[PDB]
Amino acid sequence: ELTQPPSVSVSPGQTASITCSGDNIGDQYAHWYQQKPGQSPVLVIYQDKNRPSGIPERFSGSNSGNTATLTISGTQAMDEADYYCATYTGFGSLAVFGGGTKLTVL
Amino acid sequence: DPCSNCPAGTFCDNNRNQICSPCPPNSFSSAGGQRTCDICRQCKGVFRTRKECSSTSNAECDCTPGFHCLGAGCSMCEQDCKQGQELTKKGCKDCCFGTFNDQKRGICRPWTNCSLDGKSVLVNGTKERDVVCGP
Amino acid sequence: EVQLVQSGAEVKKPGESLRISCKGSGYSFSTYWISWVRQMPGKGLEWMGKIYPGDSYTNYSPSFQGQVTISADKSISTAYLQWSSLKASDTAMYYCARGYGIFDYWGQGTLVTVSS
Repeated sequence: ELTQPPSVSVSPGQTASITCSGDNIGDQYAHWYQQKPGQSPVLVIYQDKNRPSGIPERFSGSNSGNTATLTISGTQAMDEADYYCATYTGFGSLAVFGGGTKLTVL
Repeated sequence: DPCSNCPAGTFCDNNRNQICSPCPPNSFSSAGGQRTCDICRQCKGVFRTRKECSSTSNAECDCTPGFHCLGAGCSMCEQDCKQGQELTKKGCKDCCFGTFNDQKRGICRPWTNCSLDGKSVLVNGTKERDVVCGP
Repeated sequence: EVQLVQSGAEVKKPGESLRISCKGSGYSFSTYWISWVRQMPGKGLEWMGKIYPGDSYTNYSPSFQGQVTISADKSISTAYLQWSSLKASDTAMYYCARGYGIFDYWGQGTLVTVSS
């Protein structure tokens, strides 16, 4: 189980912090997907902190202990979306999505 | 709209009264009418330059040897492992007994159980190769 | 370019069986895993399972084990997800994606509406 806050809201320019908590998730790779209304998910962070080329550099990620964190500095209206953390566990070969966080921007 | 007069390789800044200006070095515009020249992608670290960027096209990367591409335009690089191994956060780790991987990427997967389809084992499996089943 | 193209929207009754598809193109289909992901309306993504199409090895998450079947026809670079008897609660968007933890390509989604 990966637990995320159902909602995070910020004003434009404020930092958005989205957490995904799970027991010893710091031992795994956490990946972050963004999903806008009517679209398929898009990977914005992979391997806890790596950003795919083409993703705005204001997206960053960290992972340690029991918490992985997606951080958006200077959040813009175009960043309003649903965000999902995901990990893969070799014990059982399972992929697990967090419950999702709806980011709203004023 | 005046900005349509600026072809690829130039930009129409909505500041400075919308004049076409050429893209500075290490930037590009792949289409006409753009309001800014995008920064040319740089292939560093795990990334390696496949094509340099021009005034009208972004640079392109692949992955340095020992890594493999993922995502459109090789937007991500993931470390290779050897056959019989899989990648973990701690590095390349040998496949578990009863599983195998025949590629330099991806995860291990279990050996085929021949008995479940009334078959016998012709060749035992290894960490690099699946079990071979016969009639 | 690499593409995952899924079959069109489906409208079914409870108790009907259904199989939806996902065709990969532009890459070696037999050597990348295909995962299936459910998204009920207004809810989050749920990993259902995955298939390695080269030898059709499949595994499922515990909550979908025995509820659906994932299969593949590698000669036409197609993966499948099938139900033996749909429920109204199966109404959802279903995505196929390439990978097992890193999903670097996604299909456009298939809407399945199950109504009595």
